[PDB]
Amino acid sequence: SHEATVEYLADLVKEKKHLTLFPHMFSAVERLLDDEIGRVRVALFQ
Amino acid sequence: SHEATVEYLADLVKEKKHLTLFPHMFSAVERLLDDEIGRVRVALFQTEFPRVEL
Repeated sequence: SHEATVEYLADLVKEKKHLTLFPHMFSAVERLLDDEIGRVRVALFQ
Repeated sequence: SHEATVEYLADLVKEKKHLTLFPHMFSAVERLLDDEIGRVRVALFQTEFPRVEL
């Protein structure tokens, strides 16, 4: 999986923002993104 | 990690197709989606063929 860095986190959060403009049109993608954001946040501080 | 089934794989593939409407706009997501598709294909394959590991 991708290296954890604040830059990556920022991309993930920005891409997540954009998709919320289309309610539940990319439901699977949203779960993946949320999972990966959570994973990267934890990695950043450990 | 989501359960591996045919319907899920199907949803993944449809979502990937939709994302092509947005070239170069969601590339972090493209990598994640391709990873999850691969993982799911492998999971369905390992379930048909339990004695094969990849």
